[PDB]
Amino acid sequence: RIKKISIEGNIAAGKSTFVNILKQLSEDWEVVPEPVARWSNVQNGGNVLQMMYEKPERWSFTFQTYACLSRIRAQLASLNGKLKDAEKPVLFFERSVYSDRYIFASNLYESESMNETEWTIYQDWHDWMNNQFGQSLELDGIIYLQATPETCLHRIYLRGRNEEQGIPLEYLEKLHYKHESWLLHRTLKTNFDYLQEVPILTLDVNEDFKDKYESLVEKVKEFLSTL
Amino acid sequence: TRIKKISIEGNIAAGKSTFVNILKQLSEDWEVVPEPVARWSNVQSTQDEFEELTMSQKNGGNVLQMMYEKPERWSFTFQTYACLSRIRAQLASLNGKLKDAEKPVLFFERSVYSDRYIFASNLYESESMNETEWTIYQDWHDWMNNQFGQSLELDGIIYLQATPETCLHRIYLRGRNEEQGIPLEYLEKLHYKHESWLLHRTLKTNFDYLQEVPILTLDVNEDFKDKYESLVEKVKEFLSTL
Ligand SMILES: Nc1ncnc2c1ncn2[C@@H]1O[C@H](COP(=O)(O)OP(=O)(O)O)[C@@H](O)[C@H]1O
Ligand SMILES: Nc1ncnc2c1ncn2[C@@H]1O[C@H](COP(=O)(O)OP(=O)(O)O)[C@@H](O)[C@H]1O
Ligand SMILES: Nc1ccn([C@@H]2CO[C@H](CO)O2)c(=O)n1
Ligand SMILES: Nc1ccn([C@@H]2CO[C@H](CO)O2)c(=O)n1
Repeated sequence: RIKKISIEGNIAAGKSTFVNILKQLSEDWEVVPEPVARWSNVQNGGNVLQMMYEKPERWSFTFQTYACLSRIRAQLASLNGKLKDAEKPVLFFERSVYSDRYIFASNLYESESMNETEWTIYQDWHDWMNNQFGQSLELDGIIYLQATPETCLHRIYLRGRNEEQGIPLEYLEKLHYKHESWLLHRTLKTNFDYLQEVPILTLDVNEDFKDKYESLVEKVKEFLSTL
Repeated sequence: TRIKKISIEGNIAAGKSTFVNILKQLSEDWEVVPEPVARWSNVQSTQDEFEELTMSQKNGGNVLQMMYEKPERWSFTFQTYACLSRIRAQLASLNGKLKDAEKPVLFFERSVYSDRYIFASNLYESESMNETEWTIYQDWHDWMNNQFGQSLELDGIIYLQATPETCLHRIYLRGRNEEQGIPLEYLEKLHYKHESWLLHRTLKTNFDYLQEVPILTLDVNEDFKDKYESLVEKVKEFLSTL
């Protein structure tokens, strides 16, 4: 009975920021953050996020499986014990198992960072992992935060995560086109048929946060009352 | 889950599939879940429903061969897929076999416990998997077991014991192409792990019930005819203890 909303967008578009803001409007609303802290210290452990950026042809498959697993684990745990003694419970996911596969992993495959065997294994693993464990995780709606790759590049410097500081603009441009093809043009098809009827709210977040944040929060409230 | 689950464990080419495929013929309540070795040497993911009508299921990579050729690069990848494909196969047969059995028994060729505590652990110990890879693998494997709880728990284990030299010869007899370069030293390491887990029972697992699961050790070093009778008898006796 919890409504599951995924918040999607490029790296450093502003998703944790916006969603941590939005959480405070209702006691009924909670967030599942993207487990980037677990990725940076594998458990002090290895930094598999950094391994993937420095040696993507070596570490990409390993990173992607750990990434998707940590996300499902965290999403299932928030569903199972949180809210539910609540009038209208909403859970916001920072991204989903669908961006894991169809944006990020897919882009590593198209870049030759994963070979054909690695990609076939990843998809088999993802198909099976989701058909079992991830049934309770189907999305009721998606919020797309769009910001240009230049904005996202600026916001990477501003935030200052060490593993990310060498990300080139052209890398962010590739991830942007994939989001646009998925969530704006809707030309990117998944092997999950329910996803084609999931409503999408696109929000422009290119501006500084004083500029639009009232309209944005309100649009989210409008959007959620519909579901 | 009135179905009794019995795993068959032992080294490569010990004779596990030969024994159990013959053994299961004694009852209609006995079935076997093979190890998905063919899926590992020919890697394939599911086709789209419209694409498969016009496109053949192509032969994919051989991650079994890749692991044997460069274990340091491919071990983690191989072991993750080795365990996934096994769990998928084991759970499906649990859900759909032996619905009209009186005393149903499902034999598993190996288990998720040997995937981790024998094979993957030996790869880590050989430094074919690094600390980050071993941590990820174990975390994954742990989380998956929690999720089923008692779904795949074993009522018993049958250990088929064969010397490294026997297995090495049997690898040659069988003729599986990717196994032909396996040195005796590798088989001997796997041999010591089974003995610790299954015979001396000193190997510690995160799964507490295993410390007390009934185990039957059978020597399969002899030619097949020479001992099959005594074996089948030990097995039937064992099964009635459970
Ligand atoms: N609208 C905005 N205007 C200026 N900075 C923003 C805005 N939204 C987010 N930021 C900043 O950009 C960085 C990335 O935001 P964050 O929420 O961490 O991105 P994400 O969660 O999408 O990776 C942080 O420094 C954050 O303070
Ligand atoms: N007891 C035995 N005596 C002679 N050959 C055997 C015996 N058990 C198995 N074999 C042969 O040894 C090879 C390996 O057996 P197999 O059951 O495929 O091993 P596993 O399933 O443990 O890898 C096959 O060629 C099989 O015919
Ligand atoms: N499956 C994923 C998910 C996210 N990423 C990148 C890598 O880290 C950032 C965190 O926002 O995003 C990724 O590379 N792969
Ligand atoms: N998890 C596993 C399971 C089995 N093996 C080896 C590799 O494949 C042969 C098949 O018996 O055995 C392995 O290397 N790792």
